[PDB]
Amino acid sequence: RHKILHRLLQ
Amino acid sequence: RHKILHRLLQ
Amino acid sequence: HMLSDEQMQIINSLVEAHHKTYDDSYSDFVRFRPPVRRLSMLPHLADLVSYSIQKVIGFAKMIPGFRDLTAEDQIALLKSSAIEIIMLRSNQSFSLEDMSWSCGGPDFKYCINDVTKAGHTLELLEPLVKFQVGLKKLKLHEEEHVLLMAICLLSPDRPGVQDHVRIEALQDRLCDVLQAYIRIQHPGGRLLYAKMIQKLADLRSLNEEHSKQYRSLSFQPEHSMQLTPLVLEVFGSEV
Amino acid sequence: HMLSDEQMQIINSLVEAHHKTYDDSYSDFVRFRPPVRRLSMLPHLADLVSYSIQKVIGFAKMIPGFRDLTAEDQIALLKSSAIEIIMLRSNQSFSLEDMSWSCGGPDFKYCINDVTKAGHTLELLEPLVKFQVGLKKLKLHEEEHVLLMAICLLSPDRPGVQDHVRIEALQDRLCDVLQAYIRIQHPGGRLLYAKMIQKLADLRSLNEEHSKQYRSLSFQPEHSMQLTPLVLEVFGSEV
Ligand SMILES: C=C1/C(=C\C=C(/CC)c2cccc(CCCCCC(C)(C)O)c2)C[C@@H](O)C[C@@H]1O
Ligand SMILES: C=C1/C(=C\C=C(/CC)c2cccc(CCCCCC(C)(C)O)c2)C[C@@H](O)C[C@@H]1O
Repeated sequence: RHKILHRLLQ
Repeated sequence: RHKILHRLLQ
Repeated sequence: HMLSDEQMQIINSLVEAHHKTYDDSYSDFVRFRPPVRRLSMLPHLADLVSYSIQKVIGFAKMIPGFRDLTAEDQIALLKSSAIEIIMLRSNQSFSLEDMSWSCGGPDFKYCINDVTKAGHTLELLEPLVKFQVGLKKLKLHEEEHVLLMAICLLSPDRPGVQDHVRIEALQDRLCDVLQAYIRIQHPGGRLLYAKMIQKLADLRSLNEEHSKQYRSLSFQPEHSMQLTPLVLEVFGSEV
Repeated sequence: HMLSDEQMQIINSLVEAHHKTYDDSYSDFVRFRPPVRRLSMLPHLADLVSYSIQKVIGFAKMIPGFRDLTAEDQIALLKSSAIEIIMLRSNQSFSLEDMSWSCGGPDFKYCINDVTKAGHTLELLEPLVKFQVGLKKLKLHEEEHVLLMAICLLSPDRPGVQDHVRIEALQDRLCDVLQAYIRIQHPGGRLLYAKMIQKLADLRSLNEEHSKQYRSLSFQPEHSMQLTPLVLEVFGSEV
């Protein structure tokens, strides 16, 4: 998953 | 699941 | 006619549960992430709502009959009604003078605009304030307010509920307690019961609108990251 | 001998990334759930750590080469090193006078005891303070501190990493930049590089201990509910 981390890495 | 809710309902 | 011992014990237990789970000073509000006036009010309001879910669970556990339901029905009932119970209980802080929820000082006075800064729109906030004004004008006794919350919680028409016959029975037992309370103890309440039952219908549409707006917010990881584990779980789609 | 343009550009980019992601005033600390002195410090420290993960991500994204790795290696590297980068970056607030992290005032001065109130033990806090004292005594240049963080982040020996040859190369490129910086620009740094590489070994055991203690906390829903979505995701077991 890792929804937040993916967003924060753009 | 509902781990928190289960705990809070004891 | 008059109320029976059983009906009186139901009122006693509910009023006590509310006194145990609702603080009129709002002193726990200093422990939340502070209010800020892109969605500057979301951390504070997520903390406020997370805190209130905990209180609603506390209240629910003391509603006579609720503790006897399966953990599954208890969860299904809490999940779908939480926002409605939060809307009902918030009425105690709502002021008709400034159309806001006044919870202590300048920091904890919440207006429509503040909730807009929590990712919500006037499609929800306009009928919410109208619902708040209407419910406030009913000048409910503490006994009626506490009964209305318990009646709302025990609505059998919710997604996920399994034992709709046992929940419908507890709700009807509570509806008769309310009806009798207004009849015996509320002078001029001849049309109150109906007005109150109509407020539950209002909550269903307010709930639907909140869920839509919340789904939007919860789908954007930059906003969902500002929520709490308890808010995510309760307003979340898991079965 | 002297540093090359490429080595100099690496130092420039890293120092700038740290200046952009580390606030020496600690002014954002007022936005966290306030410190309280059952695990009274957990909300504040979870908010502090969540805020720091965001900063570490900010820093990481500017490490030359990191942005070119797969989103998977970027996540695998962040997940396993985050606590180590947090431990390294916290050194800038550590004081040898009071053996604490001083972040503004009486509220944001953190001692061993405060972290104990966040569900941590002296099995972690005793070697952490000893690591903090040791690293502080190295009187690192800003260039060495920033290089040490980037070297730590780009360690190929982490669970989940796939391209261990490309990460090992970026890390070695950074290790040569550090080695040359100490040689050219650090008078008396003859034994510094070794002492620094030894601090990374220390971080591995500190990381292992933190993960154990965090797993304990994360398994108790009453404690896990006080964490943030970002902390849960980064310190969580998902692949
Ligand atoms: C929550 C309470 C209070 C005010 C309530 C208020 C007004 C502040 C409010 C109530 C229900 C719904 C809303 C709008 C949605 C809030 C945001 C929740 C998420 C999950 C982000 O969608 C506001 C203040 C006190 O009366 C305590 C009471 O429990
Ligand atoms: C985090 C920072 C600061 C202090 C750090 C400190 C000392 C407060 C600390 C650092 C690493 C680990 C620990 C112990 C574990 C913290 C709790 C995290 C969870 C997820 C609950 O296990 C403390 C303060 C400033 O230097 C900023 C810096 O980023």
